[PDB]
Amino acid sequence: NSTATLCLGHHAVPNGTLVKTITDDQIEVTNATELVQSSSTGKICNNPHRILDGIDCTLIDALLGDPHCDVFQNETWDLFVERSKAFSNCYPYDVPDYASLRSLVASSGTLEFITEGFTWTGVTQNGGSNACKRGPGSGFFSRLNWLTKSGSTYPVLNVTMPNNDNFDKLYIWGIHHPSTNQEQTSLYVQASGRVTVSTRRSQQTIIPNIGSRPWVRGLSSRISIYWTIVKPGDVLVINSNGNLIAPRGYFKMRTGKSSIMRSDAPIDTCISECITPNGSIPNDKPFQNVNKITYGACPKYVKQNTLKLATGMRNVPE
Amino acid sequence: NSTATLCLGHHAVPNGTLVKTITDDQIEVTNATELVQSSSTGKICNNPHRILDGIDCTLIDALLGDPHCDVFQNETWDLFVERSKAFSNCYPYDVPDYASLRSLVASSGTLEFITEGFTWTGVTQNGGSNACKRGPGSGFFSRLNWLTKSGSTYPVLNVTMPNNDNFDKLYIWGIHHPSTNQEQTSLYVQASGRVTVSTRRSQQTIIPNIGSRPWVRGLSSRISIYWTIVKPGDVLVINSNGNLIAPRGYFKMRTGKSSIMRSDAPIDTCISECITPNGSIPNDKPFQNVNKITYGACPKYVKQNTLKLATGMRNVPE
Amino acid sequence: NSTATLCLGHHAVPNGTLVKTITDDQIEVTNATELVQSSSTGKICNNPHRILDGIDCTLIDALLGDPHCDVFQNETWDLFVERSKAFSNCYPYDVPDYASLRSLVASSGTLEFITEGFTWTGVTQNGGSNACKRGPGSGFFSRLNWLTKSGSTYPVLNVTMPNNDNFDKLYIWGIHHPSTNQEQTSLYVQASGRVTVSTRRSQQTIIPNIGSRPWVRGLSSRISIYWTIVKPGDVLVINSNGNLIAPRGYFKMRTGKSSIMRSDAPIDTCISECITPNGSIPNDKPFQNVNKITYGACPKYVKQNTLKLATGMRNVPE
Amino acid sequence: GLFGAIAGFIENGWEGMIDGWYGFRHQNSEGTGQAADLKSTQAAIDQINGKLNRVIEKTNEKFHQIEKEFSEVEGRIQDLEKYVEDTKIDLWSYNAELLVALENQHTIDLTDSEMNKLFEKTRRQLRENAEEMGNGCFKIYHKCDNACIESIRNGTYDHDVYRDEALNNRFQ
Amino acid sequence: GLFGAIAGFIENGWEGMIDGWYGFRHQNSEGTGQAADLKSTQAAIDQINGKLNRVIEKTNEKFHQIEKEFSEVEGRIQDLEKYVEDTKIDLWSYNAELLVALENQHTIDLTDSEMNKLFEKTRRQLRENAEEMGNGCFKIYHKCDNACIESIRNGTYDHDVYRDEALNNRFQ
Amino acid sequence: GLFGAIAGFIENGWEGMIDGWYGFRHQNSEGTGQAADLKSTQAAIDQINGKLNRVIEKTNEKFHQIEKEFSEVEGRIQDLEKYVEDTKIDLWSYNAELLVALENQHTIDLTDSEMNKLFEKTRRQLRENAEEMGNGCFKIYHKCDNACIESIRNGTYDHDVYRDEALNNRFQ
Ligand SMILES: *[C@@H]1O[C@H](CO)[C@@H](O[C@@H]2O[C@H](CO)[C@@H](O[C@@H]3O[C@H](CO[C@H]4O[C@H](CO)[C@@H](O)[C@H](O)[C@@H]4O)[C@@H](O)[C@H](O[C@H]4O[C@H](CO)[C@@H](O)[C@H](O)[C@@H]4O)[C@@H]3O)[C@H](O)[C@H]2NC(C)=O)[C@H](O)[C@H]1NC(C)=O
Ligand SMILES: *[C@@H]1O[C@H](CO)[C@@H](O[C@@H]2O[C@H](CO)[C@@H](O[C@@H]3O[C@H](CO[C@H]4O[C@H](CO)[C@@H](O)[C@H](O)[C@@H]4O)[C@@H](O)[C@H](O[C@H]4O[C@H](CO)[C@@H](O)[C@H](O)[C@@H]4O)[C@@H]3O)[C@H](O)[C@H]2NC(C)=O)[C@H](O)[C@H]1NC(C)=O
Ligand SMILES: *[C@@H]1O[C@H](CO)[C@@H](O[C@@H]2O[C@H](CO)[C@@H](O[C@@H]3O[C@H](CO[C@H]4O[C@H](CO)[C@@H](O)[C@H](O)[C@@H]4O)[C@@H](O)[C@H](O[C@H]4O[C@H](CO)[C@@H](O)[C@H](O)[C@@H]4O)[C@@H]3O)[C@H](O)[C@H]2NC(C)=O)[C@H](O)[C@H]1NC(C)=O
Ligand SMILES: *[C@@H]1O[C@H](CO)[C@@H](O[C@@H]2O[C@H](CO)[C@@H](O)[C@H](O)[C@H]2NC(C)=O)[C@H](O)[C@H]1NC(C)=O
Ligand SMILES: *[C@@H]1O[C@H](CO)[C@@H](O[C@@H]2O[C@H](CO)[C@@H](O)[C@H](O)[C@H]2NC(C)=O)[C@H](O)[C@H]1NC(C)=O
Ligand SMILES: *[C@@H]1O[C@H](CO)[C@@H](O[C@@H]2O[C@H](CO)[C@@H](O)[C@H](O)[C@H]2NC(C)=O)[C@H](O)[C@H]1NC(C)=O
Ligand SMILES: *[C@@H]1O[C@H](CO)[C@@H](O[C@@H]2O[C@H](CO)[C@@H](O)[C@H](O)[C@H]2NC(C)=O)[C@H](O)[C@H]1NC(C)=O
Ligand SMILES: *[C@@H]1O[C@H](CO)[C@@H](O[C@@H]2O[C@H](CO)[C@@H](O)[C@H](O)[C@H]2NC(C)=O)[C@H](O)[C@H]1NC(C)=O
Ligand SMILES: *[C@@H]1O[C@H](CO)[C@@H](O[C@@H]2O[C@H](CO)[C@@H](O)[C@H](O)[C@H]2NC(C)=O)[C@H](O)[C@H]1NC(C)=O
Ligand SMILES: *[C@@H]1O[C@H](CO)[C@@H](O)[C@H](O)[C@H]1NC(C)=O
Ligand SMILES: *[C@@H]1O[C@H](CO)[C@@H](O)[C@H](O)[C@H]1NC(C)=O
Ligand SMILES: *[C@@H]1O[C@H](CO)[C@@H](O)[C@H](O)[C@H]1NC(C)=O
Ligand SMILES: *[C@@H]1O[C@H](CO)[C@@H](O)[C@H](O)[C@H]1NC(C)=O
Ligand SMILES: *[C@@H]1O[C@H](CO)[C@@H](O)[C@H](O)[C@H]1NC(C)=O
Ligand SMILES: *[C@@H]1O[C@H](CO)[C@@H](O)[C@H](O)[C@H]1NC(C)=O
Ligand SMILES: *[C@@H]1O[C@H](CO)[C@@H](O)[C@H](O)[C@H]1NC(C)=O
Ligand SMILES: *[C@@H]1O[C@H](CO)[C@@H](O)[C@H](O)[C@H]1NC(C)=O
Ligand SMILES: *[C@@H]1O[C@H](CO)[C@@H](O)[C@H](O)[C@H]1NC(C)=O
Repeated sequence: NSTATLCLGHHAVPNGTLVKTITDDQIEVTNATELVQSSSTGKICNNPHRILDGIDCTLIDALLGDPHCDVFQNETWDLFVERSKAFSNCYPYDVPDYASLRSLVASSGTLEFITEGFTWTGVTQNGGSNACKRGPGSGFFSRLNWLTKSGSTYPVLNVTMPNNDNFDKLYIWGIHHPSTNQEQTSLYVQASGRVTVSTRRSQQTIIPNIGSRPWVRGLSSRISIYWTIVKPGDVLVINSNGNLIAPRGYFKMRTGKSSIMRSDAPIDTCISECITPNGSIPNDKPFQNVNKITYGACPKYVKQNTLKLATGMRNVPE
Repeated sequence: NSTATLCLGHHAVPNGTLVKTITDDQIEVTNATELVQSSSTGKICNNPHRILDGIDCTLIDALLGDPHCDVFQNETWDLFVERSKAFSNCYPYDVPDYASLRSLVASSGTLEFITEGFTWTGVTQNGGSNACKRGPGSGFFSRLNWLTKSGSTYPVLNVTMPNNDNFDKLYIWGIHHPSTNQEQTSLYVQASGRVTVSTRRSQQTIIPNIGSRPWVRGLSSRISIYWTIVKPGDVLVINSNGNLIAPRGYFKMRTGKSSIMRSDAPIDTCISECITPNGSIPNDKPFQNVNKITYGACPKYVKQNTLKLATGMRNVPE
Repeated sequence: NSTATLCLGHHAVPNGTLVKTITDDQIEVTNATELVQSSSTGKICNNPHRILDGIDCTLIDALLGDPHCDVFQNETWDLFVERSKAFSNCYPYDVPDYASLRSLVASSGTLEFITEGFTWTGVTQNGGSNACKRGPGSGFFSRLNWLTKSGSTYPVLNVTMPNNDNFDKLYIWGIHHPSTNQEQTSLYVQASGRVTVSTRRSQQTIIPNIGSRPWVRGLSSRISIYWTIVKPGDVLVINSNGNLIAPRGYFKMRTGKSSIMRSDAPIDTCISECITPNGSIPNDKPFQNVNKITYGACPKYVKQNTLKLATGMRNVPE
Repeated sequence: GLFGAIAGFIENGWEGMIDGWYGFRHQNSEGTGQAADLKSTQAAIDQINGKLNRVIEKTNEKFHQIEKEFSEVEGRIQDLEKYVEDTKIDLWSYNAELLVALENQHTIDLTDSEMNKLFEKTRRQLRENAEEMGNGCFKIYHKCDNACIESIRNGTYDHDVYRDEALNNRFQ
Repeated sequence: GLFGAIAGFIENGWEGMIDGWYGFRHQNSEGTGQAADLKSTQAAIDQINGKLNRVIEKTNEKFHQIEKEFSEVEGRIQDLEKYVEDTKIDLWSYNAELLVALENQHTIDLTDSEMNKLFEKTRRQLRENAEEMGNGCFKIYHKCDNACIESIRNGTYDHDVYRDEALNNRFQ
Repeated sequence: GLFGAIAGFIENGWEGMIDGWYGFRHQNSEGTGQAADLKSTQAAIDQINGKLNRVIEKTNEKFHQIEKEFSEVEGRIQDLEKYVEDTKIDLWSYNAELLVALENQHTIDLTDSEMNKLFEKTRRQLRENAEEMGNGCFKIYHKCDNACIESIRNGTYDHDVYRDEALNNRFQ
């Protein structure tokens, strides 16, 4: 022959991948990549964050000083893990504005407690109750003080405490709601109590409420739990004439990366930066479909289950 | 001739449509389609949802048992429609946290009320008032009980009620704020009242407030309305020594698609899946400019009034 | 020669600009434009809005009528500017729901106060206190009235005031929390007080709380501040038997463009439409990186610091 | 508008064309004619209908939500609710604008691309017997009848039968 | 970058060009020259200015909003407000990034498309007297003067006057 | 799909090609061959890898947030929190969909553009010795050996050596 031939073309594969475009919803390409992470290992790995396992203790129980929560003293964390089997085993209580206090303590990241010297003259300290057994005998919370009458009288308590340091202070106190009107005059001789806790910019006053309630762990009385924050330069004053659950000191307040999360996944010894209640997931893909509750450098939650990005040309087989 | 000619071209129309692009803001195409629905029929159609017309009754009035709201007993709905001409014609009252209770009852979708047997020993039941006439005589709400003194004394009421079923229970109760200090000792001999309603996880205590108020329907006293939710396994306890508006049973709580909406559009017999206060609108277009309050499979609300999508080529007339 | 040559080409510049595209992150073009404003002049200019400089007064102080805030009477604004050096120099007080009242008054835009004629029979008006000196002698707030006992008795105050106009009325009142139990019976002979303020649709009742508090400006007592809104056709009623800080009239409520902002930038005489705490910024660019707190026709806040839009072709130098 | 066919070297459109979107129009030794091209018309229509079905497909279904109209003045919570609502509306209107802006540009470009593809294919069919006149027409240098054009319309033009006389007519 | 004209078979740009964005440069039998092309320059400039006016147009106007900086620690409401604010900022920064990313790509592509359109039009003008040398230049096979190039620049080249001598110069 | 090379006048792909994405395949006077083209392959791969690195780059880092799962029924605040969460999720899923939809279209178009660029460059190399057959192949009108094709593959084809015999073979 006196001629030639030169043809051009591209490459193809026996089986491609289906992707979506602006016009067509199913087009075949030679290759694609996945962009949505849809699985978890099932374990919570403990690097490079600091994980604290709240085995049977909630955060408020470990804060108030429950008897079976005595290993969570002066602890620190980057993520508190609350299990679903957690229970309380002390005096029955209740916290008005529970979520506020839980999120306030969780985001601080410390249970460091400094003991201050209060002076309650005319009353008897260290009250106990058989519903909060600490060992072989009766007891109470470890960070609270139960003040009762001394012999035959209960004077008007008036105390003060300044803040000369350069950090905030968190005080936890409470009030005692009795069951009957005879339990009142046998613990605090006045037929009605009152608690006033004040700073130079705020005030809180509580009055107890006598009444019968369902039996919880053997009692029909209750305890209400309140808190106060004292900023530098300020000064705290406490005034009362009955039904006072006094504090013993103050927790320190911090600021940073710290949170709380409910999950029942076991804890392992990997390295991972994103944590979900289902476990830790790798964050090499931009999106995620595991859980909407996340902690750390995580992907973003989407409703889709698969999103494929084409990384080749169109597959036109022979 | 010894040649030919073959020319190519496209089609055009006498009048096109102006659309926006990335660069140009007004370009002419041969055809376009509209993407924003901007009108409503004016009527509310009653398929395939269940619409309940609250002619003169609000939801809280039909819940408490107003005399002129006695046709809304044991009713169910998928969308409650509240008119603007609605009024109350019974004892004057007020609900602290009104929006919470309204949205809690609306999202449940039932007014089914089961009657339970309470035993109030030592008091007189079924109190009435000429401000809530039921027929020719005096009456009260149909789901509440007004307890007064029996002869010369008013003992301390203490009652209990367990929950052995497998659903939540909703209890509605209240307290009575008198006008003077002589109206107190003539209905409840104690010079001060108190109401405590408790579960194994919560407690609420109210104290009445004596004082004069503006005349509404002929009275200067008031009634405050509170609620409680009892979960399975729990138990409700009520304690009081005056000023108690007692319950008669419990409403049942459900979960699903149900809501409430304020509108004055009449009701018709069409088929439509999206409902707005202006009426029902078709949902074949992806966007909408009628109202931002919607119920059902609706489009999305945008601020624009017209968005045209080109469905042809560029129109270049002769 | 018997031929020619005609070549085509484009233009280039010695130094281009680097922009980002879909594929490449650094490509060179012949020109670009900046889209993020990242600086402010430092001054707050006073056109075309109305700026009011709260030199040493906060909004609540200028509302209640502090002695050193007496130039902010009957004032109007479009943006209130609160400095950080502001202090109070009158009777110590506290507002429950402080943010609600601050945002309610700020968004109305007026301090116009109409004086109404109240009649308090049996009490002594115009009480003073050396902690709120007005000139050379003792005084009080300018919009409140301190009622005390008259000689040897303090009757039950019961007053009414209708609203026959066609606008809302805002009433500011309060209650006085004493320090001891002897300061009570020497100002209001009853050993306990109570304040009830009512409309035809609402009610508020407060009880004072006796107790000691930190010394602020020489006192240990306090004042709590509450408010009420009366709509047209309604009627206000006040009932009390002790501890009443009465009102003197009502503020008028409006609706429009008005707000409040904390900043320490000085005020100048320019023309500008967008205001940030750092000063006013021009709004010719679509985005902004100065502050997320803005007032007026402003750009939008983004996290990026530079976003360049290409306005030329690709630069391929010789 | 990127390929320069529509509104480019094609001056204007034909209003006597009602069969398809693109077509032919020949001037011969017996008289004028006109036809359409179903291939490109169907290609463009399929792409545009696919895009339309992509955008108008339904996604939203909400039943119980927050309060969005109020009758009194309360404070922090109401302000936060109004802020949330306004942010959502402002973020959806922007998407609504940008989507239409992008899709109109792409639609115009693809309808301009189909015309250039048809032209280039026709040019490759008449291998070396025709010359382009620059305004959309081709000049053929041999003698066709109505049975010659129909072969260039349905893809059966055999250029080896007319090549010699075309080469003699266009080079000498 | 899709059409392969700029940074493609056109090696590099000209820095002596200050009149327009695209132009010509001829080498003749009397000396070199240079010019510009206002048509394509104005087309590209109009499109880019339209896009610029599209993006920078003003839409935002807000007066009273929520609190975004706090001095104490309260709880649920403050956490919700900070969450709302952060969500809004994170959703607007993404739009700000994507818009610029898309528009830069489109601008580069349209400026590359104008050059190819000008080249193809010039090729269609010199019907069959010129040959493309592959690097952007055309070789003309007859003798032009400065009055021949100006006719290819303003659209009046009459190829029927030079066709015979070009055909004799380029085929023999 | 805008340029009409892949799935256009190129019928189908080659499955015996494992070196690169684009290549040649010649039929000569001594036997068949096959090769690849590293230039276009590397161009396309660099662009696609750049886009991939653009999308998968990490941005999110959040530590303390709001409550998103509740166990009891409270009221306004919980409803507002659920509304905020749902709005955020619905606004991010839309972005996730649109980004992939746009990028797949652009990737397909750029991989179709590289093939057309390679074809046009090859056509400009064989100046006037070859003719396009319309299906991707070129017909060369002189006699090459394996040392002639390798010169068209690495850019050293000197058309002035074969021009006269090609002109004599293809015009007579
Ligand atoms: C106001 O009204 C309330 C409501 O009725 C009254 O309270 C109840 O009060 C009684 C008083 O004792 C409570 O009784 C005790 O109940 C315990 C609960 O055990 C329960 O659980 C077991 C299984 O764990 C069940 O088998 C059992 O049926 C119960 O359901 C019992 O364990 C107690 O027995 C213990 O102590 C007494 C001595 O006090 C011994 O004689 C017994 O043998 C036994 O050892 C006891 O019977 C009851 O639980 C309360 N119910 C609720 C729902 O709270 C208030 O008393 C009333 N107020 C006044 C002032 O009258
Ligand atoms: C503390 O302060 C408050 C405020 O002043 C006092 O309350 C007012 O109390 C009086 C007491 O009776 C109320 O009076 C009654 O007003 C009714 C309202 O009718 C109104 O509406 C009609 C039109 O519908 C108007 O024409 C009329 O002017 C009123 O505006 C009257 O209808 C009543 O008349 C009925 O009963 C009396 C018997 O009690 C008959 O003699 C009359 O003829 C008539 O049939 C009556 O006059 C008044 O409405 C209250 N005002 C408000 C704003 O609440 C408290 O009394 C005071 N507390 C104490 C302990 O003193
Ligand atoms: C319940 O418990 C509280 C807490 O302790 C008691 O309150 C304190 O009460 C006392 C009572 O007077 C207050 O004392 C006064 O303090 C003033 C504060 O000055 C302070 O500031 C200066 C600098 O500005 C410091 O130098 C100084 O040390 C203080 O820190 C003093 O200025 C007062 O002096 C004035 O008046 C008295 C007469 O009363 C004169 O004799 C003095 O010379 C002087 O002129 C005075 O000393 C004290 O501030 C309160 N502290 C707090 C934190 O509130 C309650 O009294 C108690 N309740 C009952 C019923 O006992
Ligand atoms: C991650 O954990 C969540 C929490 O359980 C899982 O969510 C649920 O899925 C089950 C079964 O589909 C449902 O019955 C629950 O109602 C879901 N809970 C929700 C949505 O809160 C989720 O499926 C887990 N994901 C993976 C990948 O294991
Ligand atoms: C749907 O109903 C709403 C509710 O009335 C209408 O909204 C108002 O429009 C009027 C007149 O333009 C204004 O005076 C009101 O202030 C608007 N109310 C708002 C915005 O809440 C709306 O116009 C109706 N839409 C249609 C298409 O009829
Ligand atoms: C505008 O003002 C704000 C308020 O101060 C400035 O914000 C801060 O920047 C400094 C230094 O970078 C930080 O220490 C602060 O923590 C920042 N405060 C914030 C973020 O609330 C901001 O830098 C100013 N902007 C300009 C352009 O001057
Ligand atoms: C394409 O169109 C041509 C029109 O010329 C069709 O046919 C010719 O076909 C008729 C049918 O019998 C014959 O009589 C002629 O001799 C044919 N002429 C030529 C020049 O071939 C042809 O069949 C059509 N092809 C298809 C596939 O539709
Ligand atoms: C295009 O440019 C040409 C430059 O050659 C213009 O003109 C020629 O026009 C002059 C003007 O009188 C005559 O003297 C020459 O004889 C013309 N030469 C040819 C070859 O035509 C021409 O006028 C310009 N056209 C437009 C529309 O601007
Ligand atoms: C391009 O490929 C050709 C293959 O033909 C290379 O070379 C020829 O080079 C060999 C090497 O010595 C010589 O013996 C031949 O005579 C050459 N033939 C021709 C027709 O030139 C060439 O070197 C390659 N060029 C590059 C830059 O890689
Ligand atoms: C799918 O592709 C893989 C890898 O290319 C190959 O091994 C397998 O045989 C293919 N299967 C089918 C059914 O094409
Ligand atoms: C498809 O792409 C992935 C990465 O995106 C790569 O690992 C894989 O090898 C590719 N497939 C083939 C057949 O090369
Ligand atoms: C906890 O810390 C405080 C101060 O840091 C210290 O006084 C106390 O002894 C510590 N308690 C325990 C159990 O470590
Ligand atoms: C507009 O278009 C319609 C339908 O094509 C036609 O009937 C009408 O005459 C046109 N009007 C004008 C003014 O072009
Ligand atoms: C324009 O498109 C609509 C549907 O998008 C169609 O109903 C209408 O017939 C079209 N216009 C013409 C003239 O065909
Ligand atoms: C409402 O329902 C309850 C239980 O379902 C029933 O006992 C009662 O009679 C019903 N009342 C009416 C009016 O239907
Ligand atoms: C940068 O560009 C400017 C303006 O074009 C010019 O004056 C300057 O010399 C250039 N500098 C460099 C280093 O290219
Ligand atoms: C670049 O563009 C800006 C406006 O976008 C313009 O002011 C400037 O002159 C341009 N640069 C040059 C070199 O023309
Ligand atoms: C404030 O305004 C009221 C009514 O507008 C008026 O009675 C009063 O005198 C004014 N006071 C001052 C100081 O302008």
